[PDB]
Amino acid sequence: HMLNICFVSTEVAPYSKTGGLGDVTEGLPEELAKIGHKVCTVAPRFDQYEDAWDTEIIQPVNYGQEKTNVRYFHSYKKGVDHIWVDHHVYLSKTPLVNKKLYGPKDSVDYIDNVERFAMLSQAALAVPLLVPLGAKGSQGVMGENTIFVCNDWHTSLLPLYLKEYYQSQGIFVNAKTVMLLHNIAFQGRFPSSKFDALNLPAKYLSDLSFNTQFAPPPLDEKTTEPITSPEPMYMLNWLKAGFLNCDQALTVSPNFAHEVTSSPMGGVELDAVARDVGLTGITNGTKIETWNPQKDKFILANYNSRTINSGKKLCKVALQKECGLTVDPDIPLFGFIGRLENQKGADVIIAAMPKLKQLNCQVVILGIGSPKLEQELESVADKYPFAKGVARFDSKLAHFITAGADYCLMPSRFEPCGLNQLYAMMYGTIPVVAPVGGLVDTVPPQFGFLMNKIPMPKIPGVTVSEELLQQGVDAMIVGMKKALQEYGTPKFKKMRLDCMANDVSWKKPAAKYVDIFEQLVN
Ligand SMILES: C[C@H]1O[C@H](O[C@H]2[C@H](O)[C@@H](O)[C@@H](O[C@H]3[C@H](O)[C@@H](O)[C@H](O)O[C@@H]3CO)O[C@@H]2CO)[C@H](O)[C@@H](O)[C@@H]1N[C@H]1C=C(CO)[C@@H](O)[C@H](O)[C@H]1O
Ligand SMILES: Nc1ncnc2c1ncn2[C@@H]1O[C@H](COP(=O)(O)OP(=O)(O)O)[C@@H](O)[C@H]1O
Repeated sequence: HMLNICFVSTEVAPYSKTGGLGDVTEGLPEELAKIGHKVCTVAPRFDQYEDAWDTEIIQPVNYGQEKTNVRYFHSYKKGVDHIWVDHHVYLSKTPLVNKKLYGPKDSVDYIDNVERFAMLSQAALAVPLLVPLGAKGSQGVMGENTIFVCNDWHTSLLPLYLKEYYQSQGIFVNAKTVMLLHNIAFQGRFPSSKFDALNLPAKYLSDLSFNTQFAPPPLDEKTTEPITSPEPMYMLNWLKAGFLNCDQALTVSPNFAHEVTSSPMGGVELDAVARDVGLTGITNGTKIETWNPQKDKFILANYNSRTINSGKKLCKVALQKECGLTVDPDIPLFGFIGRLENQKGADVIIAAMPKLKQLNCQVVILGIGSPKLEQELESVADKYPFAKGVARFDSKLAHFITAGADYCLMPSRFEPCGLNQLYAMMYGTIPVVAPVGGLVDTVPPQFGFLMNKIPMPKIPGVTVSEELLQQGVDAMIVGMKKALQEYGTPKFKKMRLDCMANDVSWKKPAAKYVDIFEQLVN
């Protein structure tokens, strides 16, 4: 019958979000509540969310070696309890709303992320014991028969604290932990000198231990250059410890799970740990409410599969005009939306421009990240009239692109699942994607086209060489040409309808989570 599920993360859309993590922790818990399970999320109170009330509960926790208290705020929406951990170090980092969750600059992290996120894991464990759930806390607390779902490296110490602080005294004796991995590139690698700040005994030292040549940039809150080394140096790795201490490790697509366990490249050095522990993938779904052509509240014309020829053409012409491009619904249009970071291959699209004019297509690119990627992005229209770059976070334009574009272009170098392609398919927009991770799972040949592989930099941190960049360009264009060969044909029309008929909701994947959860507690 009824499961008790407590999701712990740094992000819960629409309150806090830097990407897909927030969308999953919004959508999956809502679907689980819909099925009838008791579900809550726990995350930091980064802003004074209007629908959240102070519960008046205070809980002592450690902020590094300092003893401190958190307060818990509580909101309730669509059958899900959202618990927010309140502390000066979460709220007062910036007056700006839903910005700078992980650091002040783009790639730069707060020095004190160790203390901040260790404190989150400690604070979350008390929630099932203390916070009354339901509409206005009428349902009482979740209790000890709880499954903690730890999302990504930020919460990966929770299983250690569960054992050390609770189960060692006979509390939560039957509670379970699930490590839900969204992205293996970030693992909570910290210097070993930060061990004392965790307030854990030495019995967990071996699980935390790690050797590598690739450290993140040093904890000085400005330096952006990662520390590569000729020698392999000793450090801590939170995600490793999380894998070794959880009851089960999951991730966000079967093919990504395969990649992680199959090689040091795919698992970013945690492949053997993932193999040892076992790692299963479940492809993300998505919510339909905000993203569907029938009810979309931003685009110029709503449509469904029957009226796609009318409404989508109008959206296309609207996108074209909005971007300063020649208005003509017969020119195939490619749209990119994503972080301007190595993972997503925005640098490949920009570098591909000289070769792209030959294809007789339009390209629209929307993203934020590196100052000089953003500067390059905005300059693209000058040299290339068929293309347009916009360096902003802009939901309205994202909606215009998803509806108006013929193709959704994702030249990712790695992609645990991806969300753009799911949205795109619901709008009848055809994905053209890199053959990596969950893009392989979500875009079979009936729905879209695969590129050749976009090659990674020879080592992390190292800016990709002009050599490998150009291989990516060629690899992307192979995929685009495959797609353009069918553009405008009866097969094109059919592929759009097949995309729109493709069910990408949380219904099926949520059911798979429930099966895994039921096995853990029985
Ligand atoms: C979009 C992405 O958001 C989250 O990733 C965070 C990192 O967790 C956080 O540490 C920070 O990363 C910086 C890092 O700390 C720093 O040392 C390094 O030099 O620069 C990094 C900045 O790029 O910020 C990022 C971005 O906000 C989540 O942890 C990720 O899971 C999430 N992406 C995932 C999520 C999903 C949803 O399931 C997948 O669909 C998607 O394929 C995958 O990319
Ligand atoms: N500049 C932007 N403006 C608006 N939305 C964006 C922008 N960049 C990314 N997004 C949205 O953020 C989400 C990113 O999710 P996903 O595709 O899983 O990539 P990530 O790896 O960043 O999580 C998508 O839903 C995408 O539509």
